[PDB]
Amino acid sequence: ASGMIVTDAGADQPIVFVNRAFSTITGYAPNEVLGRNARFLQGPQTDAATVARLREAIAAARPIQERILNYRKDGQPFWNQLSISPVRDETGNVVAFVGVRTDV
Amino acid sequence: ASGMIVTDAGADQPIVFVNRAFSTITGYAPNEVLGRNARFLQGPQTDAATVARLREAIAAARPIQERILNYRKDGQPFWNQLSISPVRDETGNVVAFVGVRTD
Ligand SMILES: Cc1cc2nc3c(=O)[nH]c(=O)nc-3n(C[C@H](O)[C@H](O)[C@H](O)COP(=O)(O)O)c2cc1C
Ligand SMILES: Cc1cc2nc3c(=O)[nH]c(=O)nc-3n(C[C@H](O)[C@H](O)[C@H](O)COP(=O)(O)O)c2cc1C
Ligand code: NA
Repeated sequence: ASGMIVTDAGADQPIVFVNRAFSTITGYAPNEVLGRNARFLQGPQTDAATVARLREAIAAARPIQERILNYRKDGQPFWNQLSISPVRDETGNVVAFVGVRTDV
Repeated sequence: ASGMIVTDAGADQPIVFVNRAFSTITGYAPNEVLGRNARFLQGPQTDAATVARLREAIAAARPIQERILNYRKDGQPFWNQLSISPVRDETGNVVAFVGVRTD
């Protein structure tokens, strides 16, 4: 099972849903992460240039895939093969973003 | 005000999340719809041919758009300009489905 995060489209993309796999991988329960930007998964050794490419792609609602260093609730690092894509309505308005961690 | 439904990929695609717009449009609260297939939104006047095209698309994990007749919680019918797509991991495995109603 691949981890999945769903966020609102605007206002710094607060998380609105995480799947069971996300909780298994990261050690966070939904109530711990709902309403927060997913950046809390990053840590001291996360690559700033990768984070910058994510920031630019999401701002422009452009799909992006990056291998990024993240951290579990307990502080242990894990590699995240991360794919983020906008969810659009038929007018092209962005309704949400979906992030998937591919394991592999 | 675009409604959104997210479901599991397998085993009759039970709803795992609906956005605020969904509850506004349909009159259903999240806890009323979670764990259920979205087909409860359908009713007597719903076009069976439209439902069959959705069934075949979802079964094959093909993106599809249909104008389908749906029913609010209070039994009032509304037109759902519905767009469904699979969410895939980078292996191509289907992780979930997302349905959007365009207003
Ligand atoms: C739907 C979605 C899922 C995301 N998932 C992750 C993730 O799993 N790990 C991660 O480090 N960042 C993730 N992000 C990225 C952060 O939320 C943020 O966009 C990124 O750190 C770049 O912006 P910043 O420079 O403001 O932090 C995700 C973003 C979105 C929109
Ligand atoms: C993510 C997702 C969202 C859906 N949203 C709707 C909806 O808003 N209205 C609707 O009538 N059917 C919706 N469906 C379709 C039904 O769940 C079901 O697939 C459809 O009725 C055809 O299958 P059946 O013939 O087994 O009912 C959705 C399906 C998925 C996977
Ligand atoms: Na991925």
